Amino acid sequence: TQDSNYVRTLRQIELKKLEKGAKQLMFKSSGNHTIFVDSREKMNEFTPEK
Amino acid sequence: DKASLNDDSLHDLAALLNEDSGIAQRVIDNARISMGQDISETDMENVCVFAQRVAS
Amino acid sequence: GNNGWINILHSTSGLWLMGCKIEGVITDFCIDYQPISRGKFRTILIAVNAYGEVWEFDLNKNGHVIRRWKDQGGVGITKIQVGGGTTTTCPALQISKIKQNRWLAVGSESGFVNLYDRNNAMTSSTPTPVAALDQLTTTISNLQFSPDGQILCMASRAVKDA
Amino acid sequence: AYVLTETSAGYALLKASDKIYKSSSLIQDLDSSDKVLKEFKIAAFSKFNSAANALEEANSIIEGKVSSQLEKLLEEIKKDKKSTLIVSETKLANAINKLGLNFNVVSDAVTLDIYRAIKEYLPELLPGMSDNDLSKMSLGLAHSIGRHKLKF
Amino acid sequence: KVVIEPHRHAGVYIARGKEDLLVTKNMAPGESVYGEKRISVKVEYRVWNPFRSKLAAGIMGGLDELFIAPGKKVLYLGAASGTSVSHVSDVVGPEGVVYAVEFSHRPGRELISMAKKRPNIIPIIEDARHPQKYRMLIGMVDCVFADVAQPDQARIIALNSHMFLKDQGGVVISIKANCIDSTVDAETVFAREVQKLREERIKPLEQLTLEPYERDHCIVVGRYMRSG
Amino acid sequence: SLAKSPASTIQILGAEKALFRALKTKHDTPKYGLLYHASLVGQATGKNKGK
Amino acid sequence: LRLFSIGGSTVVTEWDLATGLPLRNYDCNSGVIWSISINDSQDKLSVGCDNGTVVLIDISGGPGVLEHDTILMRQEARVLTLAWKKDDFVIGGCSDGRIRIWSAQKNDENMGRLLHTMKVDKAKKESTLVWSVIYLPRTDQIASGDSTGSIKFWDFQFATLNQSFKAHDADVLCLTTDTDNNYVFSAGVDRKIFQFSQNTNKSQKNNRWVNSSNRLLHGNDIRAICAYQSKGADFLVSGGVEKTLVINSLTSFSNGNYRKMPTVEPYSKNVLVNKEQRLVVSWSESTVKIWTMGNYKLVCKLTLKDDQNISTCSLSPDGQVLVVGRPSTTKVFHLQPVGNKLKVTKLDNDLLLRTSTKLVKFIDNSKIVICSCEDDVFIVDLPQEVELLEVTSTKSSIKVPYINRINHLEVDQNIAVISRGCGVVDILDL
Amino acid sequence: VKQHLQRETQLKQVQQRMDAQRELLKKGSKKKIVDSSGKISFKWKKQRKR
Amino acid sequence: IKTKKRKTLKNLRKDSVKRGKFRVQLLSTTQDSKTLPPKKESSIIRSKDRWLNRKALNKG
Amino acid sequence: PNPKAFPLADAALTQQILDVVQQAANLRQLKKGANEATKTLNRGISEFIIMAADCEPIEILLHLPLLCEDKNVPYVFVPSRVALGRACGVSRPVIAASITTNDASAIKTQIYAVKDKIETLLI
Repeated sequence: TQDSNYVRTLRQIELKKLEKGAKQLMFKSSGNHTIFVDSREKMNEFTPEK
Repeated sequence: DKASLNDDSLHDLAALLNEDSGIAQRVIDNARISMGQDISETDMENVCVFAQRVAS
Repeated sequence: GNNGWINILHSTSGLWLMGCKIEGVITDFCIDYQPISRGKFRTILIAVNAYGEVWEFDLNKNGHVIRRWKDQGGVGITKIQVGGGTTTTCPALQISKIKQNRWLAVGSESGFVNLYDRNNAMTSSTPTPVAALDQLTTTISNLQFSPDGQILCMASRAVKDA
Repeated sequence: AYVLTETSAGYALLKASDKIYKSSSLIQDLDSSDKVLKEFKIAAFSKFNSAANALEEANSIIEGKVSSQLEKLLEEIKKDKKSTLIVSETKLANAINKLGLNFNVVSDAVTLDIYRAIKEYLPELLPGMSDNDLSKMSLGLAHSIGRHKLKF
Repeated sequence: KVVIEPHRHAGVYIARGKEDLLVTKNMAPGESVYGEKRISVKVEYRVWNPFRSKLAAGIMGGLDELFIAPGKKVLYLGAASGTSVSHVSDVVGPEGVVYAVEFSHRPGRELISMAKKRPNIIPIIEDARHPQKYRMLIGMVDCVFADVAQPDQARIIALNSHMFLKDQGGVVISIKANCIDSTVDAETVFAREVQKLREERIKPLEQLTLEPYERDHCIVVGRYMRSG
Repeated sequence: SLAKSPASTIQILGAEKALFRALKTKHDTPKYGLLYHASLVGQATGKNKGK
Repeated sequence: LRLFSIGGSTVVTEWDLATGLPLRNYDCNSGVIWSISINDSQDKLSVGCDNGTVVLIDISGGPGVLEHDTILMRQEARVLTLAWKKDDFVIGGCSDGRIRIWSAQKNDENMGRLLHTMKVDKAKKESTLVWSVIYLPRTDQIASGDSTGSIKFWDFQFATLNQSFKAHDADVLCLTTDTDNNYVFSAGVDRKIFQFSQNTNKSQKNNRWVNSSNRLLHGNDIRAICAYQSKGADFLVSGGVEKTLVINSLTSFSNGNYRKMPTVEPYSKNVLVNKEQRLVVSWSESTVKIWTMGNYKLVCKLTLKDDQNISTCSLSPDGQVLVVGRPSTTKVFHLQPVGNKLKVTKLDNDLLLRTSTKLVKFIDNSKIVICSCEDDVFIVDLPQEVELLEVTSTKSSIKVPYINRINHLEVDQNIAVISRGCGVVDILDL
Repeated sequence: VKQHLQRETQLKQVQQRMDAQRELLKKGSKKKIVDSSGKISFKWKKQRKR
Repeated sequence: IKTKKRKTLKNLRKDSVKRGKFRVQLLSTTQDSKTLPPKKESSIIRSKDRWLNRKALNKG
Repeated sequence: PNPKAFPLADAALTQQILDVVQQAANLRQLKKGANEATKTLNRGISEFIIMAADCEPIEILLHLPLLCEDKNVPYVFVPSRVALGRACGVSRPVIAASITTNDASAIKTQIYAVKDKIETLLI
């Protein structure tokens, strides 16, 4: 029982450090990025730069 | 508290710290616009007994 | 039967008289009577689903639900029996001595046995147990009443001396 | 015609010459502006008493029914024995229809272009009916009603 | 040691330090809401987490025309715990204000405590579904944010569109597919939703999925155009 | 927050230093912690005080 | 009165009765809609949808108002059919092989929760499902037809079955009742209708059910039943996928001589003929096939690539001009021969391209009459109008809208004639 | 952060194996099965404790 | 030949061009959306009619 | 019968939840008691949460949904504490239970089925 206690304590330690890491971190997003417009000619003429 | 405040209270505050600093006007208008808890009678009497002890 | 089907066959003919059905999974069922008059009496069929939805039907008219109720607690119900009067093990020999059963026993999956009084259970209609036996540690499979209504024998099927 | 506004500095009734066709002109004009505000600007504003207890009972009985100060507006809401007002609320229209004055108020019809129009407009009444920054009075009123609504 | 970089939108800064970060100029310094940290450069700067804030998932998701600015008025339907809405109060700063609304009472008490501290938030603690009870206290909002899990987002947002929206205004809705329908595909449910808003006069412009933060949430950015 | 936490934690709350040292060194956990100053534990004695 | 329809989409369409438009698309909030039924007093309609859920949309205060009111407590089985008892109970049958009893009651804390679940003995080498539920008022029972081919009478108090029948072999598809609850009619997919009775005093006194009679009358299979029982007449109408309608009597289901209402009723013409170059021309859904004859050979085909409505009203005068019109836009062509081929060219004008046309005829090759959907007659010359003498709206015109619209018009060389179904025939010189 | 996550997974694995072994010592009627993939595990008799 | 012009009917008919990471589809016409009830569900109606005319009953 | 405890099960879900409880007790994969439930919830290895719906007073279980939402784990009400007690296999009236993680089970499939059922209910 004391062994299970000790291992549990270190596991919670590592869990909390991982959560503080994920809170202090920053990732990058990549999702479906759609854009609406009203003309099909203007749609085919769309350019992200323009 | 920030409620029981009147013109003679402002005058005796001028006989106290000052009114000419404008702090009297500032505290009465912030007393009108203040959003902290209007403290009740017992918090009131306790901060009263606290202040009296400190002044003594 | 299959799911909630209890079927009923006229015996010394071999005929199909009538079938009634509840839902869920029928675990068990037993018989009680009610006298009315000089030699006239109605039989009531009692059925327990697994969850503890006791149904009580009658059989003089065709299958018309008298009532339902739900046993208190009762996760896994696995035997019911009535007792204190006439039954399937202590039957009468002539029509006059048919007497209403008084005590009703529900033996669960734990080893718990809920035990009811009918005379007020029927009234309060989601009633409380007269008592809750909690002795055994395994399943029940045999519950039998006395001839006269005092003694309740309960019996497991999974360990010695149970 | 009359136009109701429940301002966060008070309660006001205004006049308007005829309704629905005026709403057509309003939505096609965008009469939300100071022009139409001046065009039908003022009949009677009544600033509420600066007492948050009276204010809490006020807007509670406003969400519930008609108010006592609302009856103090109703003492001269009228010029004809049925004189139609514009309210923005169904139950309040029905309450002022089924209580002691019994006369006509247009129900929750298309007149929300109208009410949002005077909602864009009442900022240009900031020295007109109640002469201050009314949003501070809004903040005080909202905290009072929240601290009353939740127990706290 | 840490440098700043301003964003496309105002108030939004990317902090390039020991790690890149999303941060906003604080209103008041040295005071926490949900146990977040800080950074100064003196100017005090508060992080958001793109996990725990959905608009934070939007900004680093990348949205062209968000209709927030400093000196404006925003509506927030769905400010539970007050985190993202206090942060939106931060980004509109002193001059602008937000009207937050909420119905469940535990985040109700949390948001009203943040309202005790911070001034620019004004709280309404009602069910959103009957806007008369807050058209008594709100007038002519500029932009709208809507994160409400109820399925009739179109009805409730069209209601606040007819009541409070500024003309040619800006609106942002969030969509949880696994809350509205929970069986079928993301872009399908999204197209159905923006069809609803298109019939309800809201001209949309873009939508974006929040993949490595949320499970099939997206956000729809659109305008209110020539409508009342 | 004190409500959110469970019962055995409430039996602990005080002696957290002794706790974490005892768990990192695999010894006996402490029993009373902070609840020693209750009148009931003042009535009891010993292993009864633990219970 | 209004008419709501559910298509295979995810919306309800409350149609526009005076005109024949979709008056309102109400999108349901929850996925693909499977079935619909409205409560007693026509107050609250309810839809059952594949996400497993029952949506209550209440209708009050005139037409067009469709507001979400309630969701019921949902479960993983797709809902196949629904039926209201009163303002209190929604009974639904679903492809977990079982029937749920949901509560919709005002001022009781059990609003929203399903409070009973009854089950069907399933098939063997299939995955059976409940097809239709109907509520019987007098003896407080519910009936369900389910895909094993069975008819099951549950009773609604205590949620328990009283009667079961293996009537007809494949899966049941529709049920209905008479009003005062003596006969219940069931109809399968194997072209059979069975009548179940209670009407004698003994079967009333025990509330038993006994299947009186059966009959097969259809060609392919049966899809829908409806009953009506009033002092003028007592009949049910059954509609069969063998694409035709049949009519039977309620007091005399074993006796009454049936009527077979035919496949096509010619109230919608699809074809036209003209002696200029010996033409027959047929418009179908979005397709115009022509023939010339004298033997014959086909000519053209107009798969109108733009729009997707059924071509309602079509025309060709003497010569080679073509009008075809929808209640949405129009489409006008100039045609030309070369022999075994023809040539078509589309004209262009915004008035015709926007406006809506119920009916249209030719005066010459040049001036034609446009019957708008809103009861307005244009003349166009290849934007000149004419007033119309109003008819009185009566109380029946208030209830039923579409009786006042222009039903027919005929124009010869000069004088046109206009007819609305109230009983007005009217003469125009144009 | 990746290292920490992997460490956490290892720790929870060892904790779960130790926890099952610790529960293997109390009471009941135990029954040893070999899952035919090659796993060793147990199953208790249907027996409610007092 | 004509097969590829059938596919160019698909090309002139389609409404979605991807631009690498990004994607643009446009707004359907007001008169269509207002004066048609929307299209049916292919998968669901196919499922129901398949369940009707399965092989498990020997129809035809 | 207890209107504070909101998301409440029906008959069929009640039956299947208590059955999967029975298999859980036969496999030693679940923890009993409200305090140990909150413990394994803070340690976050719980598959899901069952609460009883007639514990008087109701707050003893009502302290759970806050953390259940904060870690996004599904929780579901069953309306008899004695029933849940006999289902889990302890003579006393149990009011709370949690099913724990073990992806080496033979009850994996039923756990996941009832999990998504409780989820779609809880939406």
